[PDB]
Amino acid sequence: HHHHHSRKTYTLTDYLKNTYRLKLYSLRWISDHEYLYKQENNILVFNAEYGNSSVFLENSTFDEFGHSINDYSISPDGQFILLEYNYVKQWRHSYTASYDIYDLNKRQLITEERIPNNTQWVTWSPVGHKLAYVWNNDIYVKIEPNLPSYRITWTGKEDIIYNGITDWVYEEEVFSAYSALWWSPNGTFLAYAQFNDTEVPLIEYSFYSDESLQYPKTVRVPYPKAGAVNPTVKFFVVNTDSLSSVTNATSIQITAPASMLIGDHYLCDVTWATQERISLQWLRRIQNYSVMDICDYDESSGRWNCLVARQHIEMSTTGWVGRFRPSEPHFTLDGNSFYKIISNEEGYRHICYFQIDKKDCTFITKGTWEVIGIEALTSDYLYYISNEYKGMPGGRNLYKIQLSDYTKVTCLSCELNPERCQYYSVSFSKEAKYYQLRCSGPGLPLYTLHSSVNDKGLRVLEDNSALDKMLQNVQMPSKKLDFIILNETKFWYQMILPPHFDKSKKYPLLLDVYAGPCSQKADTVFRLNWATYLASTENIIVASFDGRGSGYQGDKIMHAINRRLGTFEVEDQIEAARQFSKMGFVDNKRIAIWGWSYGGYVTSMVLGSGSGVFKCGIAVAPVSRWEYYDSVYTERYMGLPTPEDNLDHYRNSTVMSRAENFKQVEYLLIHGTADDNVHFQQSAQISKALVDVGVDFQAMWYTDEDHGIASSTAHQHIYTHMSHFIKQCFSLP
Amino acid sequence: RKTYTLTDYLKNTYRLKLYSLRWISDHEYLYKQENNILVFNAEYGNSSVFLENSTFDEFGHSINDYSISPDGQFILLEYNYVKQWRHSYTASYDIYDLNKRQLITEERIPNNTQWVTWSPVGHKLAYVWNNDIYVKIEPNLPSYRITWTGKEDIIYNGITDWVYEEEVFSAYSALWWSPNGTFLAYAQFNDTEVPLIEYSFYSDESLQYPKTVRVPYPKAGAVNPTVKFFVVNTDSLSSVTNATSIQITAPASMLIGDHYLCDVTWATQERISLQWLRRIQNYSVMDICDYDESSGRWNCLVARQHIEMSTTGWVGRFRPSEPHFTLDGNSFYKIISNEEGYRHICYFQIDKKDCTFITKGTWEVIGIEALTSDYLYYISNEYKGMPGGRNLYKIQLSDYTKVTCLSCELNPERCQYYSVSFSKEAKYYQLRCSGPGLPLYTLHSSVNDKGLRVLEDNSALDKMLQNVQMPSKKLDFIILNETKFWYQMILPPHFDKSKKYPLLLDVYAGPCSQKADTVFRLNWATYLASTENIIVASFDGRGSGYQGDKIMHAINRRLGTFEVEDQIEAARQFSKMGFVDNKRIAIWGWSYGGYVTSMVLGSGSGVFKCGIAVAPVSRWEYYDSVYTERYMGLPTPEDNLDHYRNSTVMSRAENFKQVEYLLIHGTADDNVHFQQSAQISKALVDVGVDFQAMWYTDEDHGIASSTAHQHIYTHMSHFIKQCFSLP
Ligand SMILES: *[C@@H]1O[C@H](CO)[C@@H](O[C@@H]2O[C@H](CO)[C@@H](O[C@H]3O[C@H](CO)[C@@H](O)[C@H](O)[C@@H]3O)[C@H](O)[C@H]2NC(C)=O)[C@H](O)[C@H]1NC(C)=O
Ligand SMILES: *[C@@H]1O[C@H](CO)[C@@H](O[C@@H]2O[C@H](CO)[C@@H](O)[C@H](O)[C@H]2NC(C)=O)[C@H](O)[C@H]1NC(C)=O
Ligand SMILES: *[C@@H]1O[C@H](CO)[C@@H](O[C@@H]2O[C@H](CO)[C@@H](O)[C@H](O)[C@H]2NC(C)=O)[C@H](O)[C@H]1NC(C)=O
Ligand SMILES: *[C@@H]1O[C@H](CO)[C@@H](O[C@@H]2O[C@H](CO)[C@@H](O)[C@H](O)[C@H]2NC(C)=O)[C@H](O)[C@H]1NC(C)=O
Ligand SMILES: *[C@@H]1O[C@H](CO)[C@@H](O[C@@H]2O[C@H](CO)[C@@H](O)[C@H](O)[C@H]2NC(C)=O)[C@H](O)[C@H]1NC(C)=O
Ligand SMILES: *[C@@H]1O[C@H](CO)[C@@H](O[C@@H]2O[C@H](CO)[C@@H](O)[C@H](O)[C@H]2NC(C)=O)[C@H](O)[C@H]1NC(C)=O
Ligand SMILES: *[C@@H]1O[C@H](CO)[C@@H](O)[C@H](O)[C@H]1NC(C)=O
Ligand SMILES: *[C@@H]1O[C@H](CO)[C@@H](O)[C@H](O)[C@H]1NC(C)=O
Ligand SMILES: *[C@@H]1O[C@H](CO)[C@@H](O)[C@H](O)[C@H]1NC(C)=O
Ligand SMILES: *[C@@H]1O[C@H](CO)[C@@H](O)[C@H](O)[C@H]1NC(C)=O
Ligand SMILES: *[C@@H]1O[C@H](CO)[C@@H](O)[C@H](O)[C@H]1NC(C)=O
Ligand SMILES: *[C@@H]1O[C@H](CO)[C@@H](O)[C@H](O)[C@H]1NC(C)=O
Ligand SMILES: *[C@@H]1O[C@H](CO)[C@@H](O)[C@H](O)[C@H]1NC(C)=O
Ligand SMILES: *[C@@H]1O[C@H](CO)[C@@H](O)[C@H](O)[C@H]1NC(C)=O
Ligand SMILES: *[C@@H]1O[C@H](CO)[C@@H](O)[C@H](O)[C@H]1NC(C)=O
Ligand SMILES: *[C@H]1O[C@H](CO)[C@@H](O)[C@H](O)[C@H]1NC(C)=O
Repeated sequence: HHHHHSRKTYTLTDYLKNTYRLKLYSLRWISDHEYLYKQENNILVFNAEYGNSSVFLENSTFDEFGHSINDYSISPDGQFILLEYNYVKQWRHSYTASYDIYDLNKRQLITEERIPNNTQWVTWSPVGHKLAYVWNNDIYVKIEPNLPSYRITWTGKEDIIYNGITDWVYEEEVFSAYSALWWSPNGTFLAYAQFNDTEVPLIEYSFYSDESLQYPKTVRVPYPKAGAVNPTVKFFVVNTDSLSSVTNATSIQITAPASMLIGDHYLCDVTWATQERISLQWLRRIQNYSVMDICDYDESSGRWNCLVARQHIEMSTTGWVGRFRPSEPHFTLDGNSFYKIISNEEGYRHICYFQIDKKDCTFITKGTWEVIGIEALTSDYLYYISNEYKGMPGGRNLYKIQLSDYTKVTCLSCELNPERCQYYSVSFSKEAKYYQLRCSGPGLPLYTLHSSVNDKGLRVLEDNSALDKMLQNVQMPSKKLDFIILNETKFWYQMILPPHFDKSKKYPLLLDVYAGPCSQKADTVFRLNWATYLASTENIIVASFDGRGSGYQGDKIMHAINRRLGTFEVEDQIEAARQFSKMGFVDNKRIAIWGWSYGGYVTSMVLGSGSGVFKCGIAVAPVSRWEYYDSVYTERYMGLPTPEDNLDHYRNSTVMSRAENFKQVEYLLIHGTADDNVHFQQSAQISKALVDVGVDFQAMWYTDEDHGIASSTAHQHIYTHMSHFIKQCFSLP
Repeated sequence: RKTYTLTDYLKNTYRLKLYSLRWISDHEYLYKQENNILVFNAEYGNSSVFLENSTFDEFGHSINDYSISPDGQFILLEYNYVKQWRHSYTASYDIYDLNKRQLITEERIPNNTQWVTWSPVGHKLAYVWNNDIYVKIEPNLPSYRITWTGKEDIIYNGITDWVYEEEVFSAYSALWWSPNGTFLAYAQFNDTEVPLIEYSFYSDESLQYPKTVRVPYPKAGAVNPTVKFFVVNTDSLSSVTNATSIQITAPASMLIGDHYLCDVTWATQERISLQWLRRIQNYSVMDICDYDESSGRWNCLVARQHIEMSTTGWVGRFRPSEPHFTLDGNSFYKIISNEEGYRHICYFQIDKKDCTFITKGTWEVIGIEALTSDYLYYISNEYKGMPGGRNLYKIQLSDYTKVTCLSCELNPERCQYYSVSFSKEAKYYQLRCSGPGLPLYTLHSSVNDKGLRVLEDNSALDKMLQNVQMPSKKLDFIILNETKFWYQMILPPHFDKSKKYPLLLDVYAGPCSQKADTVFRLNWATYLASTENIIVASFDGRGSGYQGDKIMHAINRRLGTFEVEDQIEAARQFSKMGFVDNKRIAIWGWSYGGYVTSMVLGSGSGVFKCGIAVAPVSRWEYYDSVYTERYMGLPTPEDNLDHYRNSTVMSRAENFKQVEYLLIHGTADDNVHFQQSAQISKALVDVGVDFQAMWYTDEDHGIASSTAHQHIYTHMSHFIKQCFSLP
């Protein structure tokens, strides 16, 4: 006799088995009018205008292929499709695979001059159907899918010389991509980077593999830890139109500016401006100085030249440059001008308009909020995402500013669905005629299509009504997004609150932390995660807090932990917990903390602080000492680990030094043994330190799991194990 | 009213006193008073300071050990000790003239020397350095380089590689001086095609990049090291020509395939015996090699070969036994399994195939301890048919039925486990009693076996112990299939059989193991019984040793079967004894014990609530070849692959859903690779089994660093207490 009251909760199995699924609407714009989508495994083509669709590629076309197809890529001219199979993951972005090209107008596979197995990367030219691929660390180009390839580079060498692909650090920390190949807009030129890792030390770890392997494998990866020798980089442009079968290809080198060549530096951004103009952004090893070169092709020479009067410098006196790297430029059509996000005089990131020949740029946006990204640029309008709306740093809306009058700024998403939608991202059609808006919260995700001419909504792509239907009688948690004031500054936090939240009660509280530089953990995003289960089923409040060092709020907050990681950011989580208890609905005896990666570091630093505030905590794949982490990320915030730079603080910010304070708390340390990112080493040293001072704690290694501990079975195992640990700690049955 | 606490165990509050002596002659031995080296006369009981602490104050290094040349004229001082594996280590050495009471500063033994030993007489010195053998005729003269093939991880001269060290010789050294020091026999090991186990060593926090340790280690069925044997005349060395080592080749019976050198024993000045063992360890051969005066060569008559083989298993307990030669070397005694499968002493004449057994019975000779012209002294478990007792016997060589027990009656209530150490010519012997009472060390004269005196009686420990509620020890047997199987129980103080106690089964259970005995111990179990009121039991089932081949060989080729089943059945019996809480039965073990613990927990028996496995083997293909193949044969379709694949803990993953499991393993375990637990953990994760875990960074198989040792026992205590609802 329940009278239809919601009696279900969001349980651990619901999360682990994905009972409640967020529907997505993932599309690929092929033109300015149409996009590809997946229905019941067939590749449909939709017409943005009307919404009429037809089948582009039936789900039976390749059922005789003989292998499982991981992904596909359609040539920009829509004449061929690249089929990806034998996918074998490497790091976060990299992987190898086999490829076959299917000709769409002959409905036939191409059996001649096939792309080799173990190919590291493949990319179509942006127009037409030329192919560039990397194999054995060398670059190859196919002008037509059925013709022999032209070998561009001959120096490729496993673990030493990389042409067209990155090494570990560049992939993970510099580019966020494996690809180091950049086609000119019309395909004439193929720009690439070459990395030399000759003297970069190798991290080595065991890989146990299937139980069949009698002897474990030692994995060895070139990986510069803080202060170690970094890979070097060279940049080249090759004219693909002048490739020859009788002569080797001529790659034209573009050298980094003299102000970079004086020392260690990085190539940090490549952006084509026009068919014959390419911009390159370089960053010094001490990451407070970057130079943007703008280089033009010379018809006579066949060379590329960068004019000093076109160099733009971007520096910082308070920290590093950019959120994680200097922003990318968005060039106007003629390539004589560009827009880009930079910190203004007050430390807020806003869009600056540069003329190619001029040092002084002018700001088209301003205010105490920040521009997240530039999404599209037309002749009349620039579209961007910002967190200006209602001054909520954790909110995201799409705006459009008239290039001819900066006072004319329109918000396109703010008011579409104000109660349901406050976190937007966008996907523009090939020439911005249309755009898809994706709102991730705080209500159920909603995907809509729009024409930009007069920004009316065309239709609802995905509204997650099915999920909405399932959730009706489930006691879901709510989210509170608000701020507290420390030293006259707003600091935002979020709390996942148990259903039927009652201020009169004292809830156990879990602090879910990340808190690295430019992080944001308090936002308007709707999530179905572990926190969802903890709040809904176990009545635990899960809070996150963005303190000093956090992003999207100006350099004053973000740069506060410069050269001093493991200080304010750690101190702030503690102060947040104190604040949370003073609110009156938190049980002081049951406050815990957990985090992954930087978050595991903070968790561990917090637990080893002697603050007495936290009963227990969980660190997953934590950094433990900055010298063990990679050079480009670490040194960005910590400078060099030398007596003449910042060695003292490197040594003062390790978790191992706080070992003794762990006697006051219950600690669960978790790490995957094949973590190529934060090495198991880091946790191995935390554990040895705890053992050395006689502190008891809980541990779990994950055989062959990497930084994401994302294998289906491992993912379920870790959240199960962490759930027991938290329940135990909080005396929950 | 205090109990024996975890801290007591961890901090060694109550220490067992020892009386470690080393004989120097037939009537004197050395002893170390905390601080001091004394010389004792065996006859009178009187000492004088032999080496005063202060002799080396000005040294400037910290001394690990010392070694007196047999003639008594020099003392080797060992320092800068750096442990390698179980027995192997590196160290620096200095030689001090005793009569001139000064350091030798000339032609010093190098730093990083791998092994050094004095000749059995005089003061010649042999050492191994950088995998090469060197000889020093006199402490202060250049050393002669015997071998030139030494090469790290590849060629080992005079020292063993990983597997020979751990599993064959139980020693780092592969050097054997003839009785009067004339000859230096040595083995050479070639590991060229032996695969390497690689694992990470994290080192001090200061190391930025972990180091990868790489060790030549043959896992089951892999390529093995090869071995060569050599003998060098140290009396005809030169300072001008290189020494010439005479090779003794293995017998043709061994040369037809993979084989091992398993025993080297000098019989006389010019006769050496070598035992060889086929890779399939059920066939071994003893060659007896004589020096040929006119040829400079060593010849082994095919007619003097002695074969020892087994039809039911491997040969020997862990390896063929060592022979004990009569003074003339034309005859010898060695322990072999008789026709009923019981290990007894057999008397061989060098020239004849058939030997005669001088002992017999349903009990076993543990070891031959000494032999004189008139008697053979040996240790056995004959006393009262108790396999876990040990007593010293002496057999009259002119009449084998004339057998005197020398220790059975010294103190029957307190002493039932003896070991012995005879003086250089058996004039005297020290008796070491290890239980069931407090260890008792006594000295005796072998002429009439009279007790000269009590060397250490542990009276101090006995007084301290009066204060603490100590647990007791019950040693008994149960009957399974008309056969006796022994078990022990450490029972809590004031034990009351009308009460239901939690029980922890402490298991090892490897082949020839013995966990039920009369030895007195102060260990983790003591604490659990005394403070936590937990019964900790151990059981010796099929596969266990010292009770004959029918029991020991029952697991031949079938590891992970009967020995596992018998631990479960034993637990079932214990619960039927009435004083066990059957909802609180746990099991734990280390190494082979971790394997059995895991196989038991993965058995679905439903008998055990929880368990702890420490450094367990998880699948036999991961373990070393010598130990593994000895019991399992080869992992190939034509041999025993099926059972190798059938006996893994990983295969029993799903059943772990019924128990609480704690898995612990040191990451620098060179013996049972961390790999073994990494595969267990992955298998449990794959079937969605939750369990507890703990890795120990940089710890090896003993997890024996002071802090790690304390930390593991503390962690395990919490787990068992949680499991048994003990706050
Ligand atoms: C340790 O064992 C090693 C391999 O079992 C052994 O190496 C082998 O040595 C021979 C002679 O130096 C090398 O080769 C020669 O003759 C054979 C014909 O039987 C040819 O195949 C070779 O080309 C060459 O002419 C082998 O190459 C070598 N095997 C290897 C290195 O794997 C060592 O000599 C042994 N060490 C000692 C001290 O005995
Ligand atoms: C990769 O980088 C290394 C330097 O880190 C280059 O090695 C130098 O090459 C020159 C010319 O042969 C040698 O004389 C030097 O000894 C090398 N330095 C070393 C090995 O440290 C190497 O040439 C580079 N390769 C490429 C293709 O750029
Ligand atoms: C793509 O861009 C290129 C560069 O702007 C265009 O072409 C000329 O570039 C080629 C390079 O091989 C030179 O050989 C020609 O000489 C260039 N121009 C002159 C005046 O000589 C090319 O036409 C563009 N393609 C498309 C389809 O627009
Ligand atoms: C063994 O090692 C020691 C220590 O390295 C050797 O001696 C040192 O040599 C340096 C000069 O190279 C001196 O400045 C040190 O003072 C020496 N240490 C000491 C304690 O004196 C020693 O000579 C080595 N060789 C042998 C055979 O032991
Ligand atoms: C004693 O034996 C060694 C090793 O066989 C001799 O030395 C090597 O001989 C080669 C030439 O055949 C030299 O190039 C090496 O430098 C020598 N050293 C080593 C460490 O192998 C040594 O000369 C021998 N000589 C005699 C004459 O018996
Ligand atoms: C030594 O052990 C081996 C293997 O356990 C015994 O051999 C047999 O092995 C051969 C070769 O692999 C097989 O073809 C036979 O089928 C096995 N069975 C039998 C009954 O022999 C060998 O007999 C043992 N030697 C001794 C002396 O017992
Ligand atoms: C949508 O209708 C137009 C009108 O003819 C047609 O050209 C187009 O092919 C249709 N869409 C698809 C996806 O085929
Ligand atoms: C790649 O591998 C497959 C199967 O291994 C083989 O049949 C094929 O011919 C190889 N080469 C290419 C280019 O796919
Ligand atoms: C291209 O370059 C490679 C290496 O530099 C060389 O071996 C090859 O001969 C060249 N090919 C031609 C056709 O010159
Ligand atoms: C870059 O950082 C270094 C070290 O903090 C400093 O010496 C230098 O002045 C910085 N550059 C700028 C422009 O602040
Ligand atoms: C100082 O101000 C910052 C914010 O600007 C605030 O987080 C902090 O708590 C104040 N406290 C300290 C401890 O310096
Ligand atoms: C900790 O910081 C102080 C300066 O506040 C520095 O002197 C000390 O050396 C640092 N710790 C380490 C381990 O260097
Ligand atoms: C031992 O005692 C005897 C007394 O008979 C004495 O002659 C001998 O030298 C003593 N020496 C030592 C070192 O005890
Ligand atoms: C040691 O034995 C050998 C027998 O060949 C002999 O030549 C040597 O001299 C012996 N020791 C002596 C006689 O002291
Ligand atoms: C019979 O064999 C042994 C003793 O010989 C015994 O331990 C075992 O439990 C009995 N039965 C079975 C089926 O193993
Ligand atoms: C495991 O053993 C059984 C028989 O005991 C056998 O049938 C099975 O095939 C064995 N393992 C393998 C890998 O074949």
